[PDB]
Amino acid sequence: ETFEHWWSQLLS
Amino acid sequence: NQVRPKLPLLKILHAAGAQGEMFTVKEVMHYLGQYIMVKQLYDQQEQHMVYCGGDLLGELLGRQSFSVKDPSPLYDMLRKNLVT
Repeated sequence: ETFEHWWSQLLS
Repeated sequence: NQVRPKLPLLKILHAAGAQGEMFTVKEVMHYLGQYIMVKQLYDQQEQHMVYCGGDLLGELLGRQSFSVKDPSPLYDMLRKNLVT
């Protein structure tokens, strides 16, 4: 996955 | 409803385009991700890998690297640098 994919889902 | 980042973290957020000193949790997370993205601290092949050695982010995290897939160190830094 991309950095954005991983980051956007922190705390989900 | 909002938190106040301690100075070391606020400078990093400002450098990512944050304005002000009071933010929501998601706001803090957004600018922090933009900081990492802009400065391209993540690896191109393993994008969950972030190398922060030699950057103020690494000095604040107490690490030369971390994985977004195991955010514990990130959340630990936030608990130490965000005030309700």
